[PDB]
Formats: sequence, structure tokens, C-alpha cells
Amino acid sequence: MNIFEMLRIDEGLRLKIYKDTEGYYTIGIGHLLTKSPSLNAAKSELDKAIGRNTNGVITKDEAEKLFNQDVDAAVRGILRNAKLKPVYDSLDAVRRAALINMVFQMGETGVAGFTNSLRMLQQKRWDEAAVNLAKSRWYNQTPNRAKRVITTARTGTWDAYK
Ligand SMILES: [Cl-]
Ligand SMILES: [Cl-]
Repeated sequence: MNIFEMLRIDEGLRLKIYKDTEGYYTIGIGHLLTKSPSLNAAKSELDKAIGRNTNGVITKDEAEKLFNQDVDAAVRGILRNAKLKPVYDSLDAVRRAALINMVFQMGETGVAGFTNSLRMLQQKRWDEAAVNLAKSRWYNQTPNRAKRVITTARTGTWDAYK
């Protein structure tokens, strides 16, 4: 398992414009397009992202291409963030994947705000971190996914994804 397979499980794959768990227009493997309520706006943003007139539909390759960019941007965002980087650098490889997933889902900003969980993770206080991470809107809104990612961070193993 790796980061890509992990997020592909969490986000799924849809070839047509859809609304995510928050009601926002998205496409592919969780590629958010816009927070705006306008389908046209979403359509405009999709065509600009792809490079062609898609009419709200993309191919599998195009979806994977956007996912690749999105995963890359997630890592680079961690690495450029003064609160995130040091956590990330202290972790082992599986736990790092948990942090990338969160960032992909909620943005650098949102994740950089889990101050307390970040410190416990940096200190290797697994169980405490896990408890702290679950005290969040994130977990109350998307609990099945949150649980998988939290167990990943807590155990350093991929069990939640088997
Ligand atoms: Cl883009
Ligand atoms: Cl969920």
C-alpha cells in the first residue's frame, strides 16, 4: 500500500462532476473544483484544469493526472509549512502517509491548526494523539475515513486499509 492507493480508496474515482461530502463540485479522485454553487463555474474550472472543453466529463487518465498533481502539491505544501515540516520529518513512512492524506483532504492550513495533535505526534505519543485527533469536526463529519487515517497514524501500519 502507499499513498496513492490509500487516497484512491478514501476518495474513490468519478469521471463526471460530483458533489463531495460538503456539497462542493469535485471530479476524479477527490479533485475539488470549486466551492461555488454554480455548475457552470465548476465546469469552467474543470476545462481550465484539463486544457480542453470537457463538458463535465474526463477520462481515467485525466483523472489520474490531476491526482498526481494533487498528491505532489500536498507533499510540497507540507514541506513548505513551518509547522508541518518538522512533524513530517520526524515520522516514519506509513505515519507520513497519514499526514499527507489529511492535508489532501483538508488543506495545509486546516492541518497546521491541529496544534496539539501535531506535537503529540512529534513526541511519538500515539495513543494520545489519536484521541486528540478524534475531537474534531473532521472526525464527526467523516468518521469512517477519519478512523482509518487515525489508526494509520497511531499504529504506523496499513491495517485499516486491508
Ligand atoms: Cl489544477
Ligand atoms: Cl467517512
